[PDB]
Amino acid sequence: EVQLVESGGNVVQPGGSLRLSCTASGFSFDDSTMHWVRQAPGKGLQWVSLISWNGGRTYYADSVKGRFTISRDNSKNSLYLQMNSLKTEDTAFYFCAKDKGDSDYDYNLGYSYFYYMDGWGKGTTVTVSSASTKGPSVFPLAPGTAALGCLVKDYFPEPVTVSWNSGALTSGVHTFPAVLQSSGLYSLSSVVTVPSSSLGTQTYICNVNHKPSNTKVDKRVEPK
Amino acid sequence: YVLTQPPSVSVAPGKTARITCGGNNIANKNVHWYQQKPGQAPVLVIYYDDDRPSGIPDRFSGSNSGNTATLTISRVEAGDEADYYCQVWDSNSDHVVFGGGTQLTVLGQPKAAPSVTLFPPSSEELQANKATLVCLISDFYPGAVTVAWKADSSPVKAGVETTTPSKQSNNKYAASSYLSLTPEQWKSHRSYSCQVTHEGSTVEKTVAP
Repeated sequence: EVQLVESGGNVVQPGGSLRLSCTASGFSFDDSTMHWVRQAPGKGLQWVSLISWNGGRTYYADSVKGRFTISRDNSKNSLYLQMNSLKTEDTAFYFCAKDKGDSDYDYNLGYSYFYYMDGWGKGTTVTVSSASTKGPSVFPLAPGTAALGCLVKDYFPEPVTVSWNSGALTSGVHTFPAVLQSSGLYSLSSVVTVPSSSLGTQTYICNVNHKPSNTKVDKRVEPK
Repeated sequence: YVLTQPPSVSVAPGKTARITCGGNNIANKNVHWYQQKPGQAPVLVIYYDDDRPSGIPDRFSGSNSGNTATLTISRVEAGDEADYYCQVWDSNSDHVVFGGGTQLTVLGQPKAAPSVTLFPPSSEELQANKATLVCLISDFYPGAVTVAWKADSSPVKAGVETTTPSKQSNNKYAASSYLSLTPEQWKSHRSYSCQVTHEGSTVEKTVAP
């Protein structure tokens, strides 16, 4: 019934700019204030800014002030966010929120509004780095059980996938999260525990696929 | 304005769970709680302190007093695992303010111990004039570890990275930890050691040139 489909975000360089959009539908867009909230990878939620049902009132989070600008076009069911002089810090996920607008109105006592978001979207991803897309180097991690795998290191940007014997071997396989280097390059691993008695009779091939570079590395892992 | 929440809490299926969110005279503020499961989009569970949306089970309740407002979940189920954020609106700086968040860990598995495996610099990587020690901790529960590298007794922090626990296929947990050296540094020292700490215990493996 209610929906919120964010869009627009991509990979930007420190200093560049970007403008995010938000499509609403399933409710009177005009009767609601809207919110922009971000969330760093695996970090807490952070409030960026908001905008009243018309525009009478719009505030910016202390950090994003002087760099960001919010806007809306009620005639198109859309919310907008312009981001200038970008920083690596600003890299995160981004959600547009919906608020009922609730408030208590007094003409001689003062206007006091209440803000709570009762409708979230899934969001769009923003990455701000000065690195250039690059394929990954794949080194072999060789060994009543034993573990072996691949070391997919130095690549950009996300993501990269992995498999074994062309998806044939699945049992015991665990592809890890990607850590972030001090160079701005990603890295990870793919371990596969197997019976250390069936070695020398079965082959183990690490099939890597970095798609933002069209690379496909195949390493066979054997004992040392 | 500051909202301080606890990192994590743990409960058993049945027992109830508390979650603290406190700030000076917070009673003046209308608190709201959000449930964000891994991946999906956040969800309002409780607003205006007590008020609760339909669709949210009676097992949710709100409180607010002095310097601490609390969120209570009863008859805790499995599908209740998630992160919970308290939020309020400030008036003297027109700020919406969030809290650190809290992980809800519903124990439905017999806690187990880590399995550390330490890989040394591969034959190729060294020919590339590079060196990377890879620590691999697997099959543990719950997902909460503490890694530390050392070179010949003396501690080592410069140039380390570590992933965050992630649920395997058998529902157990696993992590990663990389240490980057130059071949010169890899030769000078006599041994490097990966040290994992899991709820008191300290399982450790070591590799040398």
